[PDB]
Amino acid sequence: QCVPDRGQQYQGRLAVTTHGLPCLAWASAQAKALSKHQDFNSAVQLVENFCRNPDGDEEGVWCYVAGKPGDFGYCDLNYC
Amino acid sequence: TFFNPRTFGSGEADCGLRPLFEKKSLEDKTERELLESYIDGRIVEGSDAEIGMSPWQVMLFRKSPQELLCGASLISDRWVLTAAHCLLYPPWDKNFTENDLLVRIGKHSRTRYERNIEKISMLEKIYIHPRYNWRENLDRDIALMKLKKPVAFSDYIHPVCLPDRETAASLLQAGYKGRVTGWQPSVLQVVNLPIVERPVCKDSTRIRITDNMFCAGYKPDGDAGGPFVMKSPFNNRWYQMGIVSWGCDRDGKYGFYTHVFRLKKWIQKVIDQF
Repeated sequence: QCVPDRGQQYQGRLAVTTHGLPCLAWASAQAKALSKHQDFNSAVQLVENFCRNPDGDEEGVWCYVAGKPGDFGYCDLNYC
Repeated sequence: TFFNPRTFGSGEADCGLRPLFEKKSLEDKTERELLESYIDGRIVEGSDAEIGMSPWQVMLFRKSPQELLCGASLISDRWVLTAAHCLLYPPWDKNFTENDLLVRIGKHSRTRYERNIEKISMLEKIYIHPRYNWRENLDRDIALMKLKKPVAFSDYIHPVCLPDRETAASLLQAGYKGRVTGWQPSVLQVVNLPIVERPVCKDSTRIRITDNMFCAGYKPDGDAGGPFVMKSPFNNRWYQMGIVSWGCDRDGKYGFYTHVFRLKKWIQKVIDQF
């Protein structure tokens, strides 16, 4: 089936970006530092290193791939 | 106030009211244009700014050798707003940090030292949006720079206001005009441009446009980091609605700007902390 609401309800386990980069754990120190000043929806569960869309990004789910600004990538999902 | 003076510094309460204009109940020569729409096909080009017309204008310079790098804006007596790509862009091996830069505030002329007018300041720290998307489309192209020491306001140096939800809803609408300033003229150049509908902006480029951007200008046949401002007809204050990101002159030009209100939460969190 197709993923709705641009993945804001996604519970999957996809942990790699569209360009083949492995996702970092949301609980990792570098990830938390990048997330610190952003505005996330507490409803979205940042589990393991699975792709999620906590900020409501129009492009869809994504994940961090490193620890510097801009080090994130979107994940290949099928949206409705 | 939206910000805490303890961390934000002074200036919010009196933001957006220029000492040489609003404070003297005077209007500059072209702000009337922000309310009128010409359809005579007149060429839209940058013209020389009036003295003290954009007191929040900030120039970002490479410390040594001295070289103008980008524009920026003063939002308080110690915080400056600019575009993230002006400081960080990995594809070009660009990664400017606080000690590699300096800012010049209150300037009118780009080429000479303005004694008893301009102020030069060093930076204490730079903050780049964690999800500034340099790998793809420059989404969230925004950065904050904290001054080493507070700058003193004057007739030539004064902070601009940042919009609230209500202000953004009322002013940032297709058709309304905004003003961009930047720097072969020797003085600060000004140009007023109309905001263009998202679908039309989209249609002009292959780059993915986001809700964190907006565009203005005219269809084709820079002052990156600088401000795109609008004057409120409701409180008479100037607000910075955008930051020149990519894409503001007269062949035919669509400029793209960082949607400041969309990123205000981030600004608040950063300042509320350092």
